[PDB]
Amino acid sequence: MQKSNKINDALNQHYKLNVELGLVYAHYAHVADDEFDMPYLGKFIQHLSEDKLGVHKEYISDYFKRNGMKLKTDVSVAVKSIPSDAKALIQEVYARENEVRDHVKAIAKLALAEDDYESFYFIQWYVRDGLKDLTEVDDVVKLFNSSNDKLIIEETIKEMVE
Amino acid sequence: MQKSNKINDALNQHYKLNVELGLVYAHYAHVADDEFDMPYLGKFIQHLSEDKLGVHKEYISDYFKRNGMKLKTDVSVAVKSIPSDAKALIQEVYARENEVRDHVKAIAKLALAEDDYESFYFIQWYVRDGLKDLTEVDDVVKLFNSSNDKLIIEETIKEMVE
Amino acid sequence: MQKSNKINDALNQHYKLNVELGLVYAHYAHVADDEFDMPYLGKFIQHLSEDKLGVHKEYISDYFKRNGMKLKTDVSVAVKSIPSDAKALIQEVYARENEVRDHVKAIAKLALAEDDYESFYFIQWYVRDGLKDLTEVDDVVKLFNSSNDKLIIEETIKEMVE
Amino acid sequence: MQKSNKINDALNQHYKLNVELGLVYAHYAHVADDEFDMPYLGKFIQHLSEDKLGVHKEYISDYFKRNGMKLKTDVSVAVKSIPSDAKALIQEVYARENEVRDHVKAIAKLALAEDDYESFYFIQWYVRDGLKDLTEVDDVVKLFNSSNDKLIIEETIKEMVE
Amino acid sequence: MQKSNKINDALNQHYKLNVELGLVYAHYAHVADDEFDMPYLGKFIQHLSEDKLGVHKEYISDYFKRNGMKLKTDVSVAVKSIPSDAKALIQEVYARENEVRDHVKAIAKLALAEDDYESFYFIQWYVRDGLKDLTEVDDVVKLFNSSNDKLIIEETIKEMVE
Amino acid sequence: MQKSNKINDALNQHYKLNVELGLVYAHYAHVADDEFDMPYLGKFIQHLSEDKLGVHKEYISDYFKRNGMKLKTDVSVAVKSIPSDAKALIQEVYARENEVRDHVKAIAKLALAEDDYESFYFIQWYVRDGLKDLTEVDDVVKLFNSSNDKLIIEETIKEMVE
Ligand SMILES: [Fe+3]
Ligand SMILES: [Fe+3]
Ligand SMILES: [Fe+3]
Ligand SMILES: [Fe+3]
Ligand SMILES: [Fe+3]
Ligand SMILES: [Fe+3]
Ligand SMILES: [Fe+3]
Ligand SMILES: [Fe+3]
Ligand SMILES: [Fe+3]
Ligand SMILES: [Fe+3]
Ligand SMILES: [Fe+3]
Ligand SMILES: [Fe+3]
Ligand SMILES: [Fe+3]
Ligand SMILES: [Fe+3]
Ligand SMILES: [Fe+3]
Ligand SMILES: [Fe+3]
Ligand SMILES: [Fe+3]
Ligand SMILES: [Fe+3]
Ligand SMILES: [Fe+3]
Ligand SMILES: [Fe+3]
Ligand SMILES: [Fe+3]
Ligand SMILES: [Fe+3]
Ligand SMILES: [Fe+3]
Ligand SMILES: [Fe+3]
Ligand SMILES: [Fe+3]
Ligand SMILES: [Fe+3]
Ligand SMILES: [Fe+3]
Ligand SMILES: [Fe+3]
Ligand SMILES: [Fe+3]
Ligand SMILES: [Fe+3]
Ligand SMILES: [Fe+3]
Ligand SMILES: [Fe+3]
Ligand SMILES: [Fe+3]
Ligand SMILES: [Fe+3]
Ligand SMILES: [Fe+3]
Ligand SMILES: [Fe+3]
Ligand SMILES: [Fe+3]
Ligand SMILES: [Fe+3]
Ligand SMILES: [Fe+3]
Ligand SMILES: [Fe+3]
Ligand SMILES: [Fe+3]
Ligand SMILES: [Fe+3]
Ligand SMILES: [Fe+3]
Ligand SMILES: [Fe+3]
Ligand SMILES: [Fe+3]
Ligand SMILES: [Fe+3]
Ligand SMILES: [Fe+3]
Ligand SMILES: [Fe+3]
Ligand SMILES: [Fe+3]
Ligand SMILES: [Fe+3]
Ligand SMILES: [Fe+3]
Repeated sequence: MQKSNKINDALNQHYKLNVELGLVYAHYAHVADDEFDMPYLGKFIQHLSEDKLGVHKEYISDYFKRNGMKLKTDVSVAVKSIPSDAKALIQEVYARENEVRDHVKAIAKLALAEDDYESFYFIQWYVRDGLKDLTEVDDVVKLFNSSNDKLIIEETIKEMVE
Repeated sequence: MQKSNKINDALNQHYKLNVELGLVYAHYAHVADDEFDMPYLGKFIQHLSEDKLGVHKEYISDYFKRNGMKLKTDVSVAVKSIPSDAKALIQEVYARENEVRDHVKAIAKLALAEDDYESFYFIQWYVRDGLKDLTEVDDVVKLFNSSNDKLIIEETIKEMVE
Repeated sequence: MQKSNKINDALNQHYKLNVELGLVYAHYAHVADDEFDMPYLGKFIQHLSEDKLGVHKEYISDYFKRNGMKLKTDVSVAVKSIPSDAKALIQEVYARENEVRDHVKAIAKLALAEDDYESFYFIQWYVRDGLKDLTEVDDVVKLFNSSNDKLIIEETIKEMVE
Repeated sequence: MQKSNKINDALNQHYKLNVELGLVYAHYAHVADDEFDMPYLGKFIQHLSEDKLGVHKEYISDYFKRNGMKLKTDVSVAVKSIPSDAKALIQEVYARENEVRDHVKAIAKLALAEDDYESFYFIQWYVRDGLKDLTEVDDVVKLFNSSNDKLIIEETIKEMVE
Repeated sequence: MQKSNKINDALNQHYKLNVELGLVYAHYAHVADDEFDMPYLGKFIQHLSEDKLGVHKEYISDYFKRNGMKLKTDVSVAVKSIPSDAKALIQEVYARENEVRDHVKAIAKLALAEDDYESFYFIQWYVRDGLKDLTEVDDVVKLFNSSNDKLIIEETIKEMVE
Repeated sequence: MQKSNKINDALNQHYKLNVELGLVYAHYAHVADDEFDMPYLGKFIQHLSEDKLGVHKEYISDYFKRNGMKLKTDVSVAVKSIPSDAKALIQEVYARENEVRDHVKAIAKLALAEDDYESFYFIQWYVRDGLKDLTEVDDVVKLFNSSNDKLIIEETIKEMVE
């Protein structure tokens, strides 16, 4: 029993990702209410933000405390352009959640390659939240192709959030 | 009724500060438990982190949604050195909370100078949380000069957090 | 301790304003249900009317009873033209609530200039209700640009009122 | 089935009256507490004010919404002289409530003359509130001829309001 | 962030004032029951005494603990003459509560002049208690001009205290 | 049945003492938290302060109201030096509570000498509170000789106060 430097770096990068995405989603939530007049779209994405800045980063920090791995905090993120409309906004959220699934798959593959079975298990939670969080977002992108009425979409989002 | 660009920038900078401090405190919380074997010191500072990354940044974003001001997300923070022991760790937290009070005082002074009375009011919450958050931290720094026993200090912190 | 005649006049004018607006909103509420077939738009604006004719005017009268200021009742208001459709109706409500914020800012500025700190405090409630009432109205004007279906808008207004 | 222009005007005038009286009573309530040191006399007259500015004007507006009549809002009222003492103050309230009964009797007489039976019924509520509101006021004017002690009168008013 | 010696002295003087007034009101409460046979007048003024010797002085001491200011305890007060009757007794209470409002206004003016925004906020509580406490007293002085019967006045005071 | 001037003076002096001590303890409570970082020591001494400024002075004032004795309010107290550390602080409290017992014994001795049996009884409460209050303080001074750890002492004080 030891501590894989390779897994430590991949998990430090995943920590980095969840902080930076969460800050982007926090901004996107502001825009969804403010500029696009879709307050419940904003609540959906703000909950995504609090999830990414919350248990997604805390589980890695907690995991490090126990296996002997070192936490690194290096965060750089700037929101320099915003998508043009609400549909693109949530389409962009979806693209980044698809990238999460990819990164999560790389960590499982590497944990097995390092015979780090504690780290393969730890990541099983992330293997699923990736699909769960992606479906939630997908359920929302669906709405924008089923209605042209923002208040219809908003009402349907409200019950997803409630 | 309008929108002071000067106040917008000062509040965007305060948003920036509360995100960046919160990420630093999140790291400092990890270290307080992991390296210094003080789990409740870590819980105190993690609650500080969640407060700074939470209502401190959300109130500014919510305030902007109503007065017409623009949110900017530009975050750069790297935790490159850690203090040597728990006392210095919480001493460093204190220094940064003292800097918050200074920044908050500049925004009140400027709001009056701009006759932005909605913004002077908004900041009244921050004028006080600055003193309240500073006292909480001060109560903890006190302990390290009243006992040389980490488990005594930890037990006293626990009831502050409970 | 005394009684600023200047503040007394500005507060008597604000009393005047809240009575006259409330009578206009009472009419606009009637029209929103009667002519535009939007009963919940009418309930939103009738609640605005009862608020302006209620605690907005009573707090000034109560404040005068305590600091020694004289109440004046001079009310002249006639609703001679109505906006063309519901969107313009609530757009017009918004314009007048923006003018409230302006007037409220003048009273805070003057209270400080007169070192009337009891009157600066009294007005802090109005500094915020101005923004709160303006956001409520803004949330409604939003709907008319997000849907072309009056019954969709009405249903969304209903839950704001409920 | 139609819409009597004559009844519409008489009911628009009654709307006008109840708004203007209510604004006068709102002032008289202020004076009864402030200048005459009779806070419960003020509460009695403030409740009269809220009643006149409330269901008295709302029932006409609601009635118009259903029979097809047009609401007019033309309000002019200025409180330029105040009675000399509390007795005269409530004596003056009484005189105006006696004038309400007269106006209400004219509308019933006219509704029958126009065979407007929906409007004769609507006014039956007002035929009685006129007598009820007049008795409440009369019960108060009674007190001022039964005691010369303002605090005795105030205590008796309090239980009428409670 | 620092500590204004000028504000410290003005707040130490306000501490001094609230202790000394409270001791005077404690005596005046004794006299109101003992000599003037008005036990509930005494309870009104004794509650004023406990308020001045209580949260009025404790909030300053608590405020000092947090901003770094020094408490001074220098108290000199002697009750060498008593007013002639109950009316004058409560008239004298009123005069001193009017002087509190004046002193409180000086501290707000000075806090702004020193850009001490934490101290301007702290004093906002006192800006209002000054008016609230003055109205309570004013409500009592009112009674002595509305009745010549001490037991009527006493009964009315009792429900204010209850 | 009469009124002993000698007892009146001794009880007026005891009133004086309990006011002045209470103001000193109020200061000492501030110092115990602020300078010595012992918040619960401060709560112990603040409760002592509220007791001395409360029922200790009120029972004398109430006793005077019934036997015909005259209350005098002559208070002079200045806290010009503070003890060096917490141990001395509570040691000083103890010394003054020992002086209370002495003064209380003089009043009992004098009441018997004057055959003032109502006053001998009144003082029986004080004969015991003197010993009770002295033991509470003694229990605290004990702690400072049983531990050298301020946070241990503080924790033990907390349960005495709770
Ligand atoms: Fe990654
Ligand atoms: Fe979730
Ligand atoms: Fe990056
Ligand atoms: Fe293998
Ligand atoms: Fe998730
Ligand atoms: Fe629907
Ligand atoms: Fe539902
Ligand atoms: Fe539904
Ligand atoms: Fe439903
Ligand atoms: Fe800042
Ligand atoms: Fe907190
Ligand atoms: Fe930076
Ligand atoms: Fe200015
Ligand atoms: Fe905070
Ligand atoms: Fe506990
Ligand atoms: Fe414990
Ligand atoms: Fe416990
Ligand atoms: Fe105005
Ligand atoms: Fe409202
Ligand atoms: Fe006008
Ligand atoms: Fe000035
Ligand atoms: Fe409002
Ligand atoms: Fe519902
Ligand atoms: Fe619904
Ligand atoms: Fe529903
Ligand atoms: Fe009429
Ligand atoms: Fe009624
Ligand atoms: Fe008229
Ligand atoms: Fe006929
Ligand atoms: Fe009525
Ligand atoms: Fe009675
Ligand atoms: Fe009763
Ligand atoms: Fe009764
Ligand atoms: Fe009763
Ligand atoms: Fe003062
Ligand atoms: Fe009070
Ligand atoms: Fe003095
Ligand atoms: Fe300045
Ligand atoms: Fe008070
Ligand atoms: Fe009662
Ligand atoms: Fe009663
Ligand atoms: Fe009663
Ligand atoms: Fe003594
Ligand atoms: Fe006790
Ligand atoms: Fe002395
Ligand atoms: Fe003897
Ligand atoms: Fe005691
Ligand atoms: Fe312990
Ligand atoms: Fe316990
Ligand atoms: Fe315990
Ligand atoms: Fe315990």
